[PDB]
Amino acid sequence: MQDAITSVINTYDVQGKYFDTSAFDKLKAYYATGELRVRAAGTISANAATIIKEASAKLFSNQPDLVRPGGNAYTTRRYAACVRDMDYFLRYATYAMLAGDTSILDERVLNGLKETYNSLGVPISSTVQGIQAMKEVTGSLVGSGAAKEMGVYFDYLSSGLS
Amino acid sequence: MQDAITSVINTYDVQGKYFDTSAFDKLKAYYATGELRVRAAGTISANAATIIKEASAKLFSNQPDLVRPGGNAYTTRRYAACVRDMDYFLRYATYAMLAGDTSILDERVLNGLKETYNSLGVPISSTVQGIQAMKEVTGSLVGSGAAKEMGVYFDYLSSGLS
Amino acid sequence: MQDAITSVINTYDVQGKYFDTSAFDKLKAYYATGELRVRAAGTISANAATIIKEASAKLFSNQPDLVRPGGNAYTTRRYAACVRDMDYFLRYATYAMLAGDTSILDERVLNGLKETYNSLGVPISSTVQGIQAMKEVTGSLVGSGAAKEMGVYFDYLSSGLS
Amino acid sequence: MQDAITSVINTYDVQGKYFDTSAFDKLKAYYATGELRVRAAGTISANAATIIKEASAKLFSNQPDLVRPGGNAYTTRRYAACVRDMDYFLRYATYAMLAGDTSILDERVLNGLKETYNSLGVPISSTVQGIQAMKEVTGSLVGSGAAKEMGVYFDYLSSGLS
Amino acid sequence: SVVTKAIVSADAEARYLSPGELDRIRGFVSSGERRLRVAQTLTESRERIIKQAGDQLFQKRPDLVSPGGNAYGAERTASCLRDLDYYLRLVTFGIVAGDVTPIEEIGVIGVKEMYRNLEVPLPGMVEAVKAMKSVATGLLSGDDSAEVGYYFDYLAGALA
Amino acid sequence: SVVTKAIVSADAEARYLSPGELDRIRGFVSSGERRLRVAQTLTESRERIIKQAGDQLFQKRPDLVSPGGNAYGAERTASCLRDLDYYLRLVTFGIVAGDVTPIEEIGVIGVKEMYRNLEVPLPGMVEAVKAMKSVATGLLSGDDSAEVGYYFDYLAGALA
Amino acid sequence: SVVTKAIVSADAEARYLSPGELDRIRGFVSSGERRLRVAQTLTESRERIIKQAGDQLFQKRPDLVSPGGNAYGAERTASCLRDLDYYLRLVTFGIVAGDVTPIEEIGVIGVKEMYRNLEVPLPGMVEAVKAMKSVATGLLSGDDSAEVGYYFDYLAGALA
Amino acid sequence: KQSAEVVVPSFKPVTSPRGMDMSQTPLMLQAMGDIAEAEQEVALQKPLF
Ligand SMILES: CCC1=C(C)/C(=C/C2=NC(=C\c3[nH]c(/C=C4\NC(=O)[C@H](C)[C@H]4CC)c(C)c3CCC(=O)O)/C(CCC(=O)O)=C2C)NC1=O
Ligand SMILES: CCC1=C(C)/C(=C/C2=NC(=C\c3[nH]c(/C=C4\NC(=O)[C@H](C)[C@H]4CC)c(C)c3CCC(=O)O)/C(CCC(=O)O)=C2C)NC1=O
Ligand SMILES: CCC1=C(C)/C(=C/C2=NC(=C\c3[nH]c(/C=C4\NC(=O)[C@H](C)[C@H]4CC)c(C)c3CCC(=O)O)/C(CCC(=O)O)=C2C)NC1=O
Ligand SMILES: CCC1=C(C)/C(=C/C2=NC(=C\c3[nH]c(/C=C4\NC(=O)[C@H](C)[C@H]4CC)c(C)c3CCC(=O)O)/C(CCC(=O)O)=C2C)NC1=O
Ligand SMILES: CCC1=C(C)/C(=C/C2=NC(=C\c3[nH]c(/C=C4\NC(=O)[C@H](C)[C@H]4CC)c(C)c3CCC(=O)O)/C(CCC(=O)O)=C2C)NC1=O
Ligand SMILES: CCC1=C(C)/C(=C/C2=NC(=C\c3[nH]c(/C=C4\NC(=O)[C@H](C)[C@H]4CC)c(C)c3CCC(=O)O)/C(CCC(=O)O)=C2C)NC1=O
Repeated sequence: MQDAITSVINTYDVQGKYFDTSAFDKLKAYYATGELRVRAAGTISANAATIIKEASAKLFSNQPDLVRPGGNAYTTRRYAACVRDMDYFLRYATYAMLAGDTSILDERVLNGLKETYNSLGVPISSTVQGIQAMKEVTGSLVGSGAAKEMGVYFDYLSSGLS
Repeated sequence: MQDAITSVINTYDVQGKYFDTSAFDKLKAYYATGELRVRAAGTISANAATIIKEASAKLFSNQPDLVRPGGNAYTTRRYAACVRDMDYFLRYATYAMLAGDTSILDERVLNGLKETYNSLGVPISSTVQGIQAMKEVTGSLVGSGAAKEMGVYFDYLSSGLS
Repeated sequence: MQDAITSVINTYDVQGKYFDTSAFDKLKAYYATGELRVRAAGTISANAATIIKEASAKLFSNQPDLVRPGGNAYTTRRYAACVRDMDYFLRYATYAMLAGDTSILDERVLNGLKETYNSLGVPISSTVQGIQAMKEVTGSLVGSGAAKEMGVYFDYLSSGLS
Repeated sequence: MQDAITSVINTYDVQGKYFDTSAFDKLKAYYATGELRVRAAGTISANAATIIKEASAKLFSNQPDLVRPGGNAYTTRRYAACVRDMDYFLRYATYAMLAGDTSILDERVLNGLKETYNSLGVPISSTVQGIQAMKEVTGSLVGSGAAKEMGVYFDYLSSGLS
Repeated sequence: SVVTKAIVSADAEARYLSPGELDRIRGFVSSGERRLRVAQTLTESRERIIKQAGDQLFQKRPDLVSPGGNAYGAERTASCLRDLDYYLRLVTFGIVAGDVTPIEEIGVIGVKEMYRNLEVPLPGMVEAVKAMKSVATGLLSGDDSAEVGYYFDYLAGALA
Repeated sequence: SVVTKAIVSADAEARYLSPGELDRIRGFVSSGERRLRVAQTLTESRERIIKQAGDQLFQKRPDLVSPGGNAYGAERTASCLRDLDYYLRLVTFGIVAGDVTPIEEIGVIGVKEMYRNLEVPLPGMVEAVKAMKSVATGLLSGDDSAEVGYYFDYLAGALA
Repeated sequence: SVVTKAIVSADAEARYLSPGELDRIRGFVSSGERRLRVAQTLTESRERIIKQAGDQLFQKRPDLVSPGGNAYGAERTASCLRDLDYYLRLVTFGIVAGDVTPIEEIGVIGVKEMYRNLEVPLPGMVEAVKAMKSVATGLLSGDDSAEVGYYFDYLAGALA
Repeated sequence: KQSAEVVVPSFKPVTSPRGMDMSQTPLMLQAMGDIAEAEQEVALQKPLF
């Protein structure tokens, strides 16, 4: 994976250049947002189970068909699989927020996810809606400061599926 | 996999419905045919080696070039693989007839079979004629009703390969 | 006409069956509501002139064009015939409520009524408004439990006219 | 492993004799107990969790030092290991009861358990007490004859660990 | 039923139901449970009633099942017994209805022509329904037996 | 299904079904009509079984509908009874299937994670299915009660 | 046997037996008695089976006992008939067990290597087993013949 | 590192096919024929009246 610091390092290494003023500016920006990212990650670690609870409850309230007979989330096995996917999404969005980079999202989540969901018949729109529900719950818990940052990675994941 | 009983169960589970008179009628039909199915399966199992004997003999009589040098069934190894594939088809057709459903065929035979054979230069049409040879041999042993029954699954394999 | 009891008798007679547990359930349901129906019928019969007065006042207030020169309720003869028709509807609705069934409505009121009104020049929308007004007037006097049942037959008349 | 039938087959094969009257009597005796054994196995399968629950409760009630600091069962990890061992003992004694022979206990339970516990420092006497506790708990749920049959295998396990 | 009779009477006169008519309807619905258990009791014991009534009918009237009798043979005897079963079903319908209207209009109007076309003796009907009365009022208590016997008497009079 | 299990076991060994498995299939196919009778009997008493089982569960575990419980309130109790109805339908499916497979892929795989996400107590689920066992086996003959209690015990052990 | 195979299958997934698996064991222990009678009948008539099978084999395959054949000689013919006795005992074991597992694990694994070391022709063994099946099925009734010939056919296929 | 694509994303379920209910199968048709005879017999064991 790649984070903001390693991204700057790679950019300047490809050019064979020592760090100039712009590079130090970007590094200062990441170091300045670091404590906010760490607080958000700690809060999400503390409340991940609650986040998945409330996000799944909201998604299944808006789309009751998903957990009723005939829905893709109707069985104990498929309900557990849905919750496991949402747990994936939350944990990896937390990783991407703590890194300040969406590379880990591409290289551990989105690669082949659309093909997997299309092979299984998993509805992409409802998965995107569940990611929005996670976005709302997580943004409410982390606070206004980190909500905007966390929504960036949730939106990245949603746009990757949709 | 899936059988007739499990097929009715899944149809009513997707609807979230307890069994109706139609479901009980279908279940009674399967229970009515169970004894004929068991007799056909037993007589096929007792005579499987003979069926393969004759089917391979007819296929290699009609298509000598398969077993002439340079043919796809020319080596002891490739000939053995050929008759092994025919025994595979017979065993899984017996499984499907005993189950009363063709889902095992799609799941455990046809899935990836066409491109398996295309990556190997196995003649798919010749395999289809081998399957009709097995059909003709099996029908004469199992009797008229069981012949019409086994023909459904043999034709299913033939159509999936074609 | 047929009541609830004779409706159950019909359903079981066409099938050549003695009464089942469901038949006894329906007969219990009708017997349980009997005193309510008798009380409501007594109340309606006591206040029939009053109910017709409020219903006609509301109808002619909302549609003064019926009683203006050239309306269908404009003459003493035609005003009297209008309030007479409202008497018809109230009395037959009381009959049907006592019977627990709408058969008497179909056979004695609605049969040919639409074409009769069309030939007479009687406005059917205004007649439905009068019937509805009579429904709200009656429901207040009979009480909620009786009003819910009586509105069934009033709405049956309104739908048959529409 | 070997069951009662296979045990008779081996004892007659190693001596190279055909089944005499005594062998057939032993096989009849095993077949007679089959329904009782199947009922007991089903009952234990239904109630295995509860048996482990209340047997572990009795064991740690009689020896509170096992689960207090300094005891061999003092941690969530070591308590989990203890209850896992008791569950495996119950399930394997149930297997042996179904089979009618203690070969599975030697091959899959006592095979290295004594000296594995010796290496781990597990107290053998407390393990024997736990096995006895499961013995009374299972007997209460399975009744007289099934309790005697289970007690045979429980005492075999107790001797093997001792 | 009682409600239908009262409503039809009130309709032929173009009036609301009288206080007495509402009183008879109140009494009818108040006694619905007892007559409902009466119908339940008669319905549970259909087979025994029909079998015993047929036995007494054929013992009282051997000529019906003798050669040349209308109910001679197994299948005609079964037709006899299922007519009796029809009438027991109508009697249960009348019991729940509170009047003999279901009996009157399912198995009375045109019964003479129907049984004349079938060469069925109407007297035989009469002792058949009397035997069914005896069997059916045997199983019921005194008040229930009298109430049911009124319907059976009405049927016997209609066939006569 | 029993046939599915036999075929799957035979396929794992890459062989045809032995005469033992064919005899097992003949036995199940011969018991099919009794299984269908039991399934119909349970299905017809759907509402009675669910209502009585809920009553016994809530009296045995009052804290479930007590404040602070997972089933507190009208709608959560309705969801509780809906879950019981699901599992009753699954039990009838298992009865006709002759084994607990459909019960397993519909209601047992992942039920732990599901009810954890729903903060539904698994023990309370176990007393619920035991109450269902009592109620449902009460309406069947002892022989049929045996096989039905077998599936209910599989469910209780799977949830526990 | 079937019980052992079921127990091993369940221990593979570390679970108690399913209700359907217990039903399978119930069917096995129900058929146990008829299997015992069949094996009793086979073990009583072992001498005549061996005599007839050996005679039929040697008449069909004279080269075995002819000079230059493997079975030529009194002691070698005794060894041949002793092998037939072994395989009959194994067939009885398989019949009581209900599966070919004892048959295989005493006399099928390594049988080709053993008979290769012994110069024993495999087609001769196949013909011996076939003649032995013919005699055994001749002595048994119609019902027993199918399952008894099943194990003999398995053994012949193992040798072939 | 030839490709980052997933070779086997998942296996497409065979739970439901489109068409071929197999209820028109002549064996199943004979089954519905024989259940009718069974029902008729059950009707005949009833009393004739
Ligand atoms: C290059 C490797 C290779 C081999 C060895 C091979 C053997 C082979 N022999 C065959 C037939 C045959 N093979 C034999 C030979 C037997 N007759 C006697 O019993 C002898 C013991 C024995 C030979 C010494 C016979 C008689 C047939 C005719 C079988 C029939 O038509 O039913 C066939 C069937 C196809 C055909 O007849 O053309 C094959 C594939 N195939 C190969 O690709
Ligand atoms: C051409 C035949 C014809 C006539 C005669 C006729 C009369 C008539 N007068 C009405 C109201 C009325 N009529 C009166 C008149 C009475 N008030 C006093 O008591 C007096 C004794 C008496 C007048 C001398 C009043 C006061 C109303 C209003 C009542 C109300 O709005 O509450 C209404 C009700 C509708 C409306 O408000 O216009 C009609 C239909 N309609 C007709 O189609
Ligand atoms: C250091 C790691 C460690 C832990 C944590 C531990 C816990 C532990 N708690 C126990 C009992 C218990 N523990 C509890 C506590 C529960 N009561 C309420 O429900 C709460 C939700 C919850 C506590 C917050 C209760 C009620 C019992 C008694 C259980 C019984 O007797 O049935 C026992 C059984 C022995 C005993 O009675 O003391 C253990 C081993 N043991 C360990 O070696
Ligand atoms: C399939 C048959 C089988 C069994 C049952 C078995 C038992 C077993 N118990 C173990 C540890 C243990 N076993 C126990 C249980 C003891 N402690 C309590 O005091 C009790 C008196 C008693 C049990 C009733 C404990 C506490 C440990 C952890 C010891 C340690 O790590 O220090 C281990 C070491 C590996 C591990 O912990 O995962 C094994 C293999 N092995 C087998 O192959
Ligand atoms: C076919 C397999 C299947 C099952 C079993 C299943 C259960 C299930 N129960 C749910 C809710 C619920 N389920 C229960 C029932 C529990 N509460 C009590 O404590 C009892 C111990 C226990 C029932 C006996 C309750 C109270 C809720 C409401 C939870 C909430 O509203 O948050 C939900 C959430 C979605 C919804 O309510 O529609 C599911 C998916 N779903 C499935 O697809
Ligand atoms: C229970 C499993 C088992 C088997 C099956 C078995 C077979 C067996 N047969 C043997 C000898 C023999 N077996 C035969 C039998 C053959 N002769 C004809 O060709 C026939 C086709 C065929 C018999 C039907 C003969 C002729 C010998 C003598 C070989 C010699 O001494 O050179 C021997 C050598 C030891 C001895 O002679 O005592 C063995 C081990 N041993 C076992 O422990």
